[PDB]
Parts: sequence; structure tokens; C-alpha cells
Amino acid sequence: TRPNHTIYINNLNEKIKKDELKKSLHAIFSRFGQILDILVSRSLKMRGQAFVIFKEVSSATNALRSMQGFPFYDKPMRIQYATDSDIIAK
RNA sequence: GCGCGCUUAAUCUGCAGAGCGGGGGACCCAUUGCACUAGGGGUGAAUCCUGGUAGGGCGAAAGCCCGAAUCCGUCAGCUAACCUCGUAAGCGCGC
Ligand SMILES: Nc1ncnc2c1ncn2[C@@H]1O[C@@H]2COP(=O)(O)O[C@H]3[C@@H](O)[C@H](n4cnc5c(N)ncnc54)O[C@@H]3COP(=O)(O)O[C@H]2[C@H]1O
Ligand SMILES: Nc1ncnc2c1ncn2[C@@H]1O[C@@H]2COP(=O)(O)O[C@H]3[C@@H](O)[C@H](n4cnc5c(N)ncnc54)O[C@@H]3COP(=O)(O)O[C@H]2[C@H]1O
Ligand SMILES: [K+]
Ligand SMILES: [Mg+2]
Ligand SMILES: [Mg+2]
Ligand SMILES: [Mg+2]
Ligand SMILES: [Mg+2]
Ligand SMILES: [Mg+2]
Repeated sequence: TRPNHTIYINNLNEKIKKDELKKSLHAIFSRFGQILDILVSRSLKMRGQAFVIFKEVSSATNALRSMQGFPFYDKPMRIQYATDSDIIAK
């Protein structure tokens, strides 16, 4: 719940492949600001989740506030704030 | 060495078939998971608590024992089709 450069999204449709999911997430979130990276994994623990890392925290906050609850692949996205991502911390 | 047996998927036929087993792997169902570095998982009865113990083997029974080892490599839920490998080894009696 603490503001971060990286936003954490879950409740995502697990049938959607990594490439397509990342492409769609970039498509939707790039309008809020420059995206540093998008981490997606389909492992047992990490599936249904994604990490969108923004260049600016303001972008992260606006994206989160704006896309909170968005119908994405027939499921409402659940968005919270990320610890800092390795790319940012470094 | 051979004849019965025993744990085990570990046995038969002339490296390969048959038989017996292990793992991956859709739809369906279940899973809401804070990652970018031991974690997660598989064979087996062999797991846990600080000698006990879950769980297993022989035995009609009472009783006697095991309660090991090791591997995949950061990854594996269920799962037809399908893809794959294993068929090592350790003993008890007799001649
Ligand atoms: N899969 C398993 N799960 C749990 N526990 C297991 C197990 N396999 C074996 N055990 C236990 O550990 C001991 C190991 O015996 P092993 O098979 O080396 O050696 C055995 C066996 O090779 C042989 N044996 C046992 N019963 C036999 C029988 N009825 N006929 C012929 N030979 C027998 O003589 C030895 C006597 O063993 P014993 O039964 O006193 O003790 C056995 C058994 O109690
Ligand atoms: N789903 C999974 N998740 C995580 N790790 C997994 C896994 N599946 C397999 N592994 C591990 O990786 C190896 C893969 O070889 P595979 O299981 O084909 O090779 C196995 C298997 O094909 C066969 N096997 C194992 N247990 C068997 C059994 N009970 N009956 C018949 N064959 C068996 O012999 C080999 C034994 O070697 P081992 O099991 O040490 O070697 C296994 C195991 O250590
Ligand atoms: K088991
Ligand atoms: Mg062969
Ligand atoms: Mg099994
Ligand atoms: Mg599976
Ligand atoms: Mg038996
Ligand atoms: Mg899977």
C-alpha cells in the first residue's frame, strides 16, 4: 500500500501467454508514462500476476488510480503498490 | 554357481521386443500467489519431535525388524491424446 516505482497487478487471466500479456499491459500502461519494464511469469507461484515498473512514481500512482478495477481479459485487474524493483534500487 | 524364497517397478524372450513401473503433459476442476534469486519439486515406507515417531517389511499368530539413500536444477497442481525414461541393487534359507 506504500507508493512505489513498481505497481503490482494480480487477478490476471492465466490462459494468456507471457508475450501477449506483456504486450497488452504495455499497450495499456504506456499512456500513463514511460515504462521501465514489465515482469511476467507463468510459474505456479507467480502466475496470474505481473509487475509494471514505471520510470516515474507519479506515473505509477496515476496508472494505479486510473486502471484500478479494469476489465482485462474478462477479469477485473487488482492493482496495488510493489519493495522497490532491482532496476530502481540499483 | 544352483533350488526355493524376501524387500523393490526391478520379471521373462532372442542391445532390442513383451510384461511391470516412474515423470512430463490440454479442455474440466482447483490455485489470488510481492517477484526480478537456498526457493519449489520427483523416486521411496523412510516423515517428523528431541531416543522416540508418522509411515512401512517378514510372520497363521505372538513377536523380530526398516524408519536409508539420492536425484531434477530455479522449473513441474489435476489431466485423455501424446512425449518420455526405469527394469540397478541388498539379503534369508538348502545342496
Ligand atoms: N520395503 C520395506 N519397508 C519397510 N521395512 C522393510 C522393507 N524391506 C525390508 N524391511 C525391513 O528391514 C529389514 C531388511 O531386510 P532385508 O530385505 O535386507 O533382508 C531380509 C530378507 O532379504 C530375508 N527375508 C525376510 N523374510 C523372508 C522370507 N519370508 N523368505 C525368505 N527370505 C526372507 O531375510 C532378511 C530378514 O529381514 P527382516 O524381515 O528381519 O528385516 C527386514 C525388514 O523387517
Ligand atoms: N516431476 C518432477 N519434479 C522434480 N523432479 C523430477 C520430476 N520428475 C523427475 N524428476 C527428477 O529428475 C529425474 C528425471 O528422470 P526420470 O524421472 O525420467 O527418470 C527416473 C524414472 O524414469 C525412473 N523411475 C524412477 N522411479 C521409478 C519407479 N518407481 N518405477 C519405475 N521407474 C522409475 O528411473 C529414473 C530414476 O531417476 P531419478 O528419479 O533419480 O531422476 C529423476 C528425478 O530425480
Ligand atoms: K511417496
Ligand atoms: Mg534396454
Ligand atoms: Mg507419485
Ligand atoms: Mg502435471
Ligand atoms: Mg509381499
Ligand atoms: Mg503447468
